[PDB]
Amino acid sequence: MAGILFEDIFDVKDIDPEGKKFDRVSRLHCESESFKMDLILDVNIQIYPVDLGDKFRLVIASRADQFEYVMYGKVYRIEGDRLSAYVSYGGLLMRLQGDANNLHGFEVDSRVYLLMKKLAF
Amino acid sequence: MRSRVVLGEFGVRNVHTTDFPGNYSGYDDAWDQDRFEKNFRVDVVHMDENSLEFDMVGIDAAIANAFRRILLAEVPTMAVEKVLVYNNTSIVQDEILAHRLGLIPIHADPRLFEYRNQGDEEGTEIDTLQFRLQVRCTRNPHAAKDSSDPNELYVNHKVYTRHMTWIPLGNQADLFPEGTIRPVHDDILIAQLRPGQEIDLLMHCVKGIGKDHAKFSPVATASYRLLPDITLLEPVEGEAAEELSRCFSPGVIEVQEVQGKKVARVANPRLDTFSREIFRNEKLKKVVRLARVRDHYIFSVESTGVLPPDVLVSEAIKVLMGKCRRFLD
Amino acid sequence: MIIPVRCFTCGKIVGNKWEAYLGLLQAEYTEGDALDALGLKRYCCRRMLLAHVDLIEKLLNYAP
Amino acid sequence: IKAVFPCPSEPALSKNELILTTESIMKKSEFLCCQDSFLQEIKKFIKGVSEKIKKTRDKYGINDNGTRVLYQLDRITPTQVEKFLETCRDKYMRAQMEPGSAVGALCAQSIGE
Amino acid sequence: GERKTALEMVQAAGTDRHCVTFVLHEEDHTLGNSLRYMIMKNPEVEFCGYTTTHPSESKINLRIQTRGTLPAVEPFQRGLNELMNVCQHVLDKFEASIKD
Amino acid sequence: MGTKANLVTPRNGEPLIAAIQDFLTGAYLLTLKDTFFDRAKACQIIASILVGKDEKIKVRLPPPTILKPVTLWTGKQIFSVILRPSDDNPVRANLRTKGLCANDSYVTIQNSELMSGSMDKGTLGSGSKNNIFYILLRDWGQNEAADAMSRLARLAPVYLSNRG
Repeated sequence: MAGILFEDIFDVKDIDPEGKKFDRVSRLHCESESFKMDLILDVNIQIYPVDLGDKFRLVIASRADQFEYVMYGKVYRIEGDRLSAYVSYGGLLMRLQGDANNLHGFEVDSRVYLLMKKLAF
Repeated sequence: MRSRVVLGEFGVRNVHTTDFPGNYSGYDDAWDQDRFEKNFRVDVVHMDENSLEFDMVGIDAAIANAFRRILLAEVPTMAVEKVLVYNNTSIVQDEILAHRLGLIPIHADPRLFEYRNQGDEEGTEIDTLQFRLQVRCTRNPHAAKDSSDPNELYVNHKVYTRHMTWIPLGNQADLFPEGTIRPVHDDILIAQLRPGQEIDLLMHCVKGIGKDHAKFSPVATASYRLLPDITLLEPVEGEAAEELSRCFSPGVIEVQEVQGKKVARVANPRLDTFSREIFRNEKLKKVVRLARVRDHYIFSVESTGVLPPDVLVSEAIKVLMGKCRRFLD
Repeated sequence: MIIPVRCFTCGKIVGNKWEAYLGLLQAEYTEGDALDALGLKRYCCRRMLLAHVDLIEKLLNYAP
Repeated sequence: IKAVFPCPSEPALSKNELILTTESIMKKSEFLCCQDSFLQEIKKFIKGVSEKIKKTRDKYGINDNGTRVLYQLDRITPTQVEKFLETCRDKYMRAQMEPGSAVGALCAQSIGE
Repeated sequence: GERKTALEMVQAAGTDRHCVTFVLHEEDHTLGNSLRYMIMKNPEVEFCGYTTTHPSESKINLRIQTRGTLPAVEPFQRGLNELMNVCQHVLDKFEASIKD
Repeated sequence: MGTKANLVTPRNGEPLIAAIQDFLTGAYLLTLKDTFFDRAKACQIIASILVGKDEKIKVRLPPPTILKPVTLWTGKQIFSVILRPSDDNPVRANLRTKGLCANDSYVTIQNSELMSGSMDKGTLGSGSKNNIFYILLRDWGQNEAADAMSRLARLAPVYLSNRG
């Protein structure tokens, strides 16, 4: 189910858990330790212990399948001013922001049609 | 997680019974007996005359509430549905007295009668336990101690449910009426009477179901708890025992030692009707965690004299059988 | 006017329990403890006795 | 027209000129306007100016932002703008009172209550 | 004997047995949600769907909607028979505990 | 004056029909980023689009929008649910501030899903230009506004009775 083509490693910057009463709804800010790219995840926080977690080897797709979130709906795709998306999950946004060095995966109905990932690592 | 409810200071989490096959990636029980008749069991608590209590272990919320809702008003019992009128001289009348009597629990088993279709008196053959109520009040004639209590100048100044003499329809005369036909209570204040008044009635004790008009409920306590399982984390051993024995209900947490500081952990985590002060010590609430568990839907049924509570709970659990296999052909 | 035989929101039978308080208000417990020696361990029946007005007596004072 | 996506198109020719060609088919497609009228010519040129400024904004975006997902393709297609102008004509010609129209009492109570 | 109760409603059935709304007549939440429970507990159903649509609680239009292949009578009866077995085994373990 | 009188007034240009009350807060609470649901909570779905007269088509079961150790249904596309006569929409600008600021504004509905946001009287009630009317009265026509209001009227306020 993986026309992905992300293959990342990650760490994290800052929680903001005073936002949502589910602490398991909290704004991840993780910037790519593949190149630099940042990702505003909204993980159902359980076992992320560093200032916002652990390895986030996100493989953002279309392996023991620890890899969790998918919505199958509708997107928004600005150009940024830094081409940028907004990968919503009907309530769990994820603003991928970067360059064209990353591979494909996009459509403006399909950049919600996306897998995600956690540790297997 | 998976049947551990949680009682945060603000709202209750973990409450939907979220274990259905394909709503959890652990494993969910394509559910029946072998996994269910091994985990199931029904303890018993105190058994007694009109109050019963027990702790089913292994149901989930739907069948348990099905019991509750069936015990309340989806089980039939014997109670008046009509009142014939003869010389109702008394004070306030004709719809309260009618309904007062409508609310008196008669004590005939509701498994030796049938429903009532449109018959002779609307029907007079099997169902009509017919009760005669002939109460007369007058002046106690030897009261030289003039100007005294009503209890001493009158005669049956009130109308208790001990004047409800039974009338025989030749049907019943030999099976029930040896003494197991009177109303449960021989003391209910139905209507006070002052000299010169009488009452005379006829009391058509139809069958009925609680949905009709809830005066057919046999039960009073059909509503219950889950079961609390209040934890502790690296306890507050010492004098804090005073706090974590006045926060929780008076028997819940022991207070054992001082040298072995030992804020004495859980003693009876089922006696606590959740006052929940413990979130307002502001230095303890981050030690205790409150958890009513989803297995033991502790029941406590009490009747209204019509039937022993065992008969009522058995009747309810069998009326669910009737409903379930009345749509299964 | 008279005592509700049932606690409007509980189910428990009540009318059996008014000629005990008028005999347990003269053993002179506190009302809150005349209504613990007879069974009422909830809101409901505590309302249904503490709150009720026995107009029965005063009305019947001149009934005819 | 964002929400109904006619996928086939892409930025190759700097569609600003293609947007002007669609403005031309626009200029033709509501000069068949006319009926009970005086409700479309008065705003037809301001319509044209509005799509012209849309094309100018698209030009700025396709120049600077693209200076590869084709910058989201910067969706705009001939099909979308044709549907856009058809919807514009539909609502402009639908909101037409007289014929009709019973305008009086509506204004009376509008100023009243 | 369910002639005037189980008024099934496959009319524009996308899958052959799709919009299978057993309009259970003379019914409440009591059986309704218990059935709903047992039905929903089979890995071939997607709706247990129980929702009393009327103001008056008599017609619980349980709109079971299986995964397309099966009918919906098959789950319906699996669930009803499973609730039979469950409640009868509950009574068996229960009334043999009154001897405590 | 039965289908065009109700929702659109010439005196103000603002809808009269609107979630009067708790529909507003019930639907809001649905939309709240917290609420995570169950496939077992397809129950409350079914007073809306698997429901009373004139709505019993199927519903496409919005996909399992988590596949963790714990699969779960977010609270939004449980609101954004109907599966007869598919449509398209758009919105923005709810009653909150600007910048991703714990977002309760610029809801940004796309074609009948619910991307971001959380409703309000100005995004689910008698607002002006963002509604379930001026996005579902104009495009797409009548007869699809008087039948998303009903799926709300039976979807949301029979959620509160499970939350309080």
